[PDB]
Amino acid sequence: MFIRIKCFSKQPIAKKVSREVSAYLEYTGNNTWEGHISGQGVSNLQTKLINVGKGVKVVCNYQDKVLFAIGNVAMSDTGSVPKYTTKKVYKPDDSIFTLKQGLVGVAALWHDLGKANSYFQRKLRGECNPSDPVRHEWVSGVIVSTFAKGNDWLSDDFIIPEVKHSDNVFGDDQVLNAVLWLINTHHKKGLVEDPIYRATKTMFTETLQCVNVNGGWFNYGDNIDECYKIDTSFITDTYVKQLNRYRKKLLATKHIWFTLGEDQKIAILQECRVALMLGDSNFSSDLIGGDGSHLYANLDECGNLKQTLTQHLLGVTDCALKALFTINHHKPVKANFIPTIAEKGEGKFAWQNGVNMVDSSIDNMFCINMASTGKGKTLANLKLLQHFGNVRCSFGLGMVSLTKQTAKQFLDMGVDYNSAAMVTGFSKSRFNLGSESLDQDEVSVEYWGQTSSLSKVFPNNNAGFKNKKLLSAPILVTTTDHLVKASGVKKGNKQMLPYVRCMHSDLVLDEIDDYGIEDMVVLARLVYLTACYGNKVIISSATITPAISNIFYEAYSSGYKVFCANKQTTYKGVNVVWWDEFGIKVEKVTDQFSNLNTRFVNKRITNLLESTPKHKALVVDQDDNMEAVKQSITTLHNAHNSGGVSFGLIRTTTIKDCVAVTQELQNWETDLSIKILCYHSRFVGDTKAQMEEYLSKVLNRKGDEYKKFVDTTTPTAYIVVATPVVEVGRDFDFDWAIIEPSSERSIVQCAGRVLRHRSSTPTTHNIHILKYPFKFYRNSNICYDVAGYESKGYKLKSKNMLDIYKKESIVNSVNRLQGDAAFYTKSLTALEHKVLLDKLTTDIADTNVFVGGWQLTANPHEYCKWRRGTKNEDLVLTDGKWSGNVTTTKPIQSKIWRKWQGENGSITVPEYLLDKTICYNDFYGGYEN
Amino acid sequence: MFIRIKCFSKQPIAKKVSREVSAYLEYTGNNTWEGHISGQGVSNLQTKLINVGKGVKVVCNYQDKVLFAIGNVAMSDTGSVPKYTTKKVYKPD
Amino acid sequence: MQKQILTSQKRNMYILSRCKVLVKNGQVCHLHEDGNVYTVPYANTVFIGLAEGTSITNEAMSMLAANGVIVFWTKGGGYDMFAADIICHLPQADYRPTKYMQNWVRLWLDEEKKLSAAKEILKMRVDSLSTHVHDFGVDVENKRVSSIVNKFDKGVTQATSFESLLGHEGTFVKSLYKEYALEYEIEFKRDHKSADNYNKFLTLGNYYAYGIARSSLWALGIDNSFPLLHGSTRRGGLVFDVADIIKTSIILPLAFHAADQGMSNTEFKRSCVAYFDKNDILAYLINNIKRLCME
Amino acid sequence: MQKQILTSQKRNMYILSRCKVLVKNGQVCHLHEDGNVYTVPYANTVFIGLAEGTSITNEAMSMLAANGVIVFWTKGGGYDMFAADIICHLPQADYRPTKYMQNWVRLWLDEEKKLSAAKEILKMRVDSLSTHVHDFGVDVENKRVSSIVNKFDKGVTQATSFESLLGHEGTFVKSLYKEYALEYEIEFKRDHKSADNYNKFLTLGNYYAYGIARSSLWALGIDNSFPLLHGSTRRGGLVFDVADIIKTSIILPLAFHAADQGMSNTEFKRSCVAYFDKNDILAYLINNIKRLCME
Amino acid sequence: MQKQILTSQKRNMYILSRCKVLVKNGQVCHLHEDGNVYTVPYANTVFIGLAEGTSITNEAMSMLAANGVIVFWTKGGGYDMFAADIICHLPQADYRPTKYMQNWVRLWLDEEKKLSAAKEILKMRVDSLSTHVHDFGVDVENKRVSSIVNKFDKGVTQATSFESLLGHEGTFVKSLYKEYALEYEIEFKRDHKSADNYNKFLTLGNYYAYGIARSSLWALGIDNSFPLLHGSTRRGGLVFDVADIIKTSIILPLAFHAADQGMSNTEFKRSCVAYFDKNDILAYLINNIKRLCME
DNA sequence: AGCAATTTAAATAGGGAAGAT
DNA sequence: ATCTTCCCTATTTAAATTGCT
Ligand SMILES: [Mn+2]
Ligand SMILES: [Mn+2]
Repeated sequence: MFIRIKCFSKQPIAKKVSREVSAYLEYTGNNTWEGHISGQGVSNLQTKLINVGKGVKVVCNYQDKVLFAIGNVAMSDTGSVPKYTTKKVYKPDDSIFTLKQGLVGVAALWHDLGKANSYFQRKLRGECNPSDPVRHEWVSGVIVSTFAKGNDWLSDDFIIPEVKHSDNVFGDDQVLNAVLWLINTHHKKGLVEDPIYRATKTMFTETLQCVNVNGGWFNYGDNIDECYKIDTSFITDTYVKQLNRYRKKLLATKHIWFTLGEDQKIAILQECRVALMLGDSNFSSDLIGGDGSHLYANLDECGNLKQTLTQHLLGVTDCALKALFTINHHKPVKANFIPTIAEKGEGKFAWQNGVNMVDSSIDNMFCINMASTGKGKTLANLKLLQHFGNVRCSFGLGMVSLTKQTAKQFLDMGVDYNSAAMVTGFSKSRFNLGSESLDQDEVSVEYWGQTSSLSKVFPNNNAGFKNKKLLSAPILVTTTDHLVKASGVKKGNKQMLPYVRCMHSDLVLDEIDDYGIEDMVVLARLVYLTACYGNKVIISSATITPAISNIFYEAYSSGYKVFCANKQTTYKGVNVVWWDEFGIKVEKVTDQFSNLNTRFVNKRITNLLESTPKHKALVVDQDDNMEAVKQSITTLHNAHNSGGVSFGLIRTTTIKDCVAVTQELQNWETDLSIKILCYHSRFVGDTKAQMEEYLSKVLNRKGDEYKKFVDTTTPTAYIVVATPVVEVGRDFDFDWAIIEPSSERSIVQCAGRVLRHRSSTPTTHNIHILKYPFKFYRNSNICYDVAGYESKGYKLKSKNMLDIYKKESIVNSVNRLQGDAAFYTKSLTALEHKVLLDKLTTDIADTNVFVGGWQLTANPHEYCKWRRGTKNEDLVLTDGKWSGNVTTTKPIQSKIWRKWQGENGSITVPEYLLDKTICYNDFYGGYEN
Repeated sequence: MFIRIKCFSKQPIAKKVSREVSAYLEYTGNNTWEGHISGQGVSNLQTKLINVGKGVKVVCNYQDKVLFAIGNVAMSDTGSVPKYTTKKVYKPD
Repeated sequence: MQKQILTSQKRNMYILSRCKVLVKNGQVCHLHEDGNVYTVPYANTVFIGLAEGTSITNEAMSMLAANGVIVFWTKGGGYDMFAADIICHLPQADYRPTKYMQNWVRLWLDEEKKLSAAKEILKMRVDSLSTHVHDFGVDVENKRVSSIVNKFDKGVTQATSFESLLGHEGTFVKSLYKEYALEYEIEFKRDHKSADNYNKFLTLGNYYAYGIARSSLWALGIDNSFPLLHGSTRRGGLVFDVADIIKTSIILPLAFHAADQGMSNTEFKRSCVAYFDKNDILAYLINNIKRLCME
Repeated sequence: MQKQILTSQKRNMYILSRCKVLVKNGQVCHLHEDGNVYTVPYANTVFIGLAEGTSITNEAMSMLAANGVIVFWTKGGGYDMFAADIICHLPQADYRPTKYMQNWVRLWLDEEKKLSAAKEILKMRVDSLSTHVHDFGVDVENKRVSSIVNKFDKGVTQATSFESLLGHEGTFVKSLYKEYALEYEIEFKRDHKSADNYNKFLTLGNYYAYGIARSSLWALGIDNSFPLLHGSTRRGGLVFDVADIIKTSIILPLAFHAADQGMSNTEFKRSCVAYFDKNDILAYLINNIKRLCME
Repeated sequence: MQKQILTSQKRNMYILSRCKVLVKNGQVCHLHEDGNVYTVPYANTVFIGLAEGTSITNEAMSMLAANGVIVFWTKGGGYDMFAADIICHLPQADYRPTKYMQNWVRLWLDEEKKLSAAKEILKMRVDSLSTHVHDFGVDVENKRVSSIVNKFDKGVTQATSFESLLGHEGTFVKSLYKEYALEYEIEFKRDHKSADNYNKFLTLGNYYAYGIARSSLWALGIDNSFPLLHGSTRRGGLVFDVADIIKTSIILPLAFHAADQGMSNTEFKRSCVAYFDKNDILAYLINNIKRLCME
């Protein structure tokens, strides 16, 4: 590897970086180094070139592509190394940036006018309840609305009038309404409980007129008259001139505001709100010290009076203005040019040369990567990102362990920690034992990286470790919940960090089908927000349903419409890149996405069907599923075994179902040597982790290394009874599976856990589908709702899987890929597709995906909750002693193959099952006994 | 013929030689030019690099051997381009 | 300027994209829309090109022309099949050698002499293939390429009309383009308005060969306005004969290799510089028109 | 220093001549008498030889040894005829991995295991020949080299002692010296004291392969006092035993090519860096000596 | 400055600081800081050391190595050496490992001499305790310390395996730690990660002990990959095993005195090297390794 | 619009002195 | 001695402005 490093630096920051860059490369003179070094040498040079201080101006070239660029060095657009760069390059009708500046400046000088009431003064001094009857943002909104109703609010002297209690402060003037919504929602968004309003309201002001004081601001309301008697000590020199210059800025630019569309207004006001909380939290974090008394805004850690309200308003204004400037004029730090990506894929990765069919100069890209598992999907996503140049992306993945797997792939192929940042925000205690030096695994949290210039506008220089890893990451391999808060939050400033993260970075969401329906709705909201700033969305899901692919394209198309009309460019359409392991297709799609997507789906189906059938599923006829499991285990051991040894996966639905199947199979008298494992999610930290590592090392069938992790000498049935934790994110390879039916994507995923690593075709049948789910004996009205898309609004007419599924069927992604809306009441696949198009629709609703008008409100974050689960309290095992109503028990010790013990950790119990003892056990975790 | 010209010059004698050396070679940045040219192009570049005045500090490399060295530039004894250049070196009998 | 580098030994080669071309402090440079000023070596430049969003000034054009750099503008194609119109500023202030134009005129006006020159220039692409052999792509001396160039030479030997030359021209272009398509395992159709990389790399090489051909013709004073091959489809001037002498030998395998390896356009620019410089394709074209003119 | 480039993954190697090596601003840099201070990439350096007229401070050795750079001197016993003591300081402050010493000395003490290991390292000569081919010199697959490699293998298979081994070395090296010389049309007698380029380039490559071999030894912890070849003219230890794996495959073809193609000492030195990092010879010798000790 | 260290019997390990070593009038001298030159007699020295502020030249290096004066580079103090070559039987006449080295290897190989040498290294560690009596430290003749000594002597003499010797060695070492903690009125528990004065002072004193044991192992040519107590996978375990002899006899009382009076690190370094120079601790380790390896 | 003259100023290089090891 | 830190020391680059064509 031959590199060349050039320095642009002034100071002796052309000198103390010269020591480190002259420790690793030869000096060719004139502050230019050039030579041969290894990739780990590149990583070491990066780590000790960035850590040496601020102001390092370093460009590296590997062959002729730029390896890395330290700082905001413009470096190369076409040629490299410019001459002098001075000022005044373009200076356009910027319009919408002047609009955002005027809105943020006018609102930020009015965002805390409502702290001047006597209640907030005695709240800061501390002789009343610290919770206000009406929040000060609403009081400042009442001030601004009363001033606007009285005088002309855009060109007049200010003077705060006598204000009363107003239920609504939103009128008709679109720009005033924007300023009012920025003022009122500078801490939290208003929440609308009204069902008719949630049913009908769509527009900007027409929804904003329904935002009343009862949506969170009106806490208790007994001291309203003191909350609206206000002093007017803000009339000073610099506050009045700042208010005048920003109001006239808005006055001069609001003529382009009425030429915007609804989508524009929503996205622009979201940006304005994010910059306003950025400036407000930035000025509230630091201590300024000086004060002019008689009025105060915030308190220090000692509770003393600080940050008087005139200079508080001025500081929040300038900090929000500077926030806006750096978030709207940033050339963000991108990743290194990974040299182990750009070469050809060989063999089964040979489809990854589809990036040589995509244009490298497209400003936008919507990848739908429909490639099957085991083909290197995430490597292909990184290849697609690097085809357009240097990489800046957020790999948002479900589960901690899947982020760990993608991080380990990124580490061992070409990516160091100067470009990658693995973020899992829980600090799990799963450590690697055996040998620390001989590990060559366990990707960790260090991020030598490079701190971006956006950290100076965040509160108190961003944060410590976690938010520095969030914001400053070129490549952010993260759990997805660090990105879905970009679309907005209930309370606080947790929106700004993923918002500013997704503003300048691409978004790569892998296996989006494993998320929930509301989770997928907020993920497509994130896709729309990412496309709002021209970034590229890579979706990587093999079993995509047309509905999902369509609504994600429509979210990207609305976002790219926002980005196109935001830079005053005519919208040519979205560069959609359909991708699988058989080919690629790049089309400029502005309309008719459905026929092209279904034609690619049909081409992928015909490229999947002439291949040999790997998963032949038979739906059993035996009604009782206990003895159906027995007979199917006996049949698939007598048919599918490797010299007497067979691996079976009993995929069931819930935990007590799993322990019921386990306790039946343990007490089942047979000549077969059944060896039973329980693989559900309710387990203690230690025990769970141990199951994972063992299962990953015994079900690895790409080699014969497993022969030494199990007793393959004696003919044995190694059976793993598992819940849907096996069908998501597990690289497992079973000889056969017996599936309790809950949803068709569960069938396709548990087919993907059988012969995942081998290529031998089954002869007779490798999957035995149960006749009924076990909830049929508990609830015959609805049985597929647990881990399925059946529900109270979408009920199957019959629950028989002979009626709702094929008796003999080759299970692949084809049934999920096709998409059928008719006959959803008597087939599982059409039931699935129905729900997917009836929840992820092209409407705005309130919990929908095109959400417009409601982004202003708190409604999409309350009624569409990301990871909406049950109450979930956590019973914690502390050194062998349980906390709550747990009561350790003893398992049946009949056929347990492996049982790992646990002493620490915690189990997640729903509040429903907290009533009784969860009865934790070493073999199977939680049950009802 | 592929050459590479580096400049050691102070003054705007890093500037008015830059016009002539940027008339004949592409600019690779950091006062270093590199590109393909003919031998008569080398002769023309020499003639209008030397005649431009006194203080021209130009080293040219053809492949890896030094093509020419304008001035008393120490340039290369083994490696090329020193760094912390100084005075006081040997001081013998 | 002493002895300005003979045009045939001029080496630098650019097509400037999305930058206003100007002069700072003596040298011709181009300034992009981010503040970056990259200098142009005008004494060694063969041609510059101007893509969308480009804007050159007066004294920059003067310093290119008086030094002898042919300058064109890439856009202008508006038909469905043809590279329609490329606008090209000739440095005529340098007074040109004359008798090569007289020889070209004495062969152009005589119809049987134009046909004879048409003959030799059609087999000139055949010998271009034989001389300029790449390390990648196809091998020239295989059975299929030799069979098609043998059929081409046999047909162009017995040809007697320019429309027969146009037909045989079409079968030659279809034969080569499709054989390269077969080698690189793609389906290929030559459309100048296509998003596929094998096509816009071919249009970029069309612009590159256009610039090479006007520098070769201007180095001997030959105008584009004397096309020895003419027709309804083939109406571009002499540049659409001295430019596509070197498609199927130089550009089209290089365009297919660049669209197969699939990095950006700049590696294709630099590869065109490298192959036009290493094998001296400009001096090769000039010397071929030299042995054309005096025979 | 974080992880520090693995010493097989260091690519820079130097032999400095007529300079004062010191540390400026924490920089390993050699200063000549003309006032020129050239830095050295000490965290990427494999070795720094020091020729006549050289000098180095303490701190330069301190931060070369902390970065794992082997420093030797080309005088003393560096006349290369006796090859007794080329003064070669190693960084033993770093506590090296031990297991290669253990397997190496288990086979050393056992004389039959030493004889077998010597045969493996003698076969590594022809292995090096086959792996590292050169396109500017002797083809390895011609009849003379294949015949002499076959004769060398059939002689070293039936070998009984180290005196028999010493003789097979005479044959291989001397006749490969000669075979190159007859193909390079030069009457050549190997002489370390000779002035012709065919010998000064050979001694420079001897020092370069000395540095590569000694860095490969020290990497594994292997010393030099445990050689596999014992003889009257084989004074010098294990570093020459590792180094003469890559005379006739690398050092000798590069030296012969250099002399024939009139390279200067500087470019021969560089050609040596290019071959030692393009084929990754340091990792080759390190992995192959792991194959040698192993059990 | 100029510093003399007796090592075996008659040869002296010269340590040179703040001086420039070169050749004057045909023999090796060095200019010192005061501008006064000092020569060196070749007969009385074999090891010559280059401390901080010291540069040597090439012909001085060559003439020093041709006179049997083998040079090493060390951090200032003379007992923190980072660069040297390997002792042979003779520096010019032949290249053989030293008798001490070979004896060590043979003793290490056969399991019985390895066990006997492990017992012996602990016998001489108890001897070291008594031999090097300090003033500020605890009395070695005290009843508790003598009981610990006799417990260690019984445990080493009655043991037949290495892990028993490791448990007994840890018991003795931390029992002396407990005794010195009982002296200096502190709760002392040995951990490397603590930032208190006693633990970090003992850590850097242990690093000084590792340096002087490394010099003593190098000076008889003993390699750093044959530990007696520590495992085969422990990198540089023989340095730790030899430094164990003086860790609890010299480093521990000096470190506890240094943390008791609380002075800084450089003056603890000068106290450690003053104790090394005054009582000839390196010469004690040299004679210790001779008596171990000779048996 | 490019440039030139010409100021203005920020920074780069170097030498001497003193303090560390 | 070697090397580092810092203070002169002024020498040396980059920007800035502005008539002039
Ligand atoms: Mn507030
Ligand atoms: Mn505030």
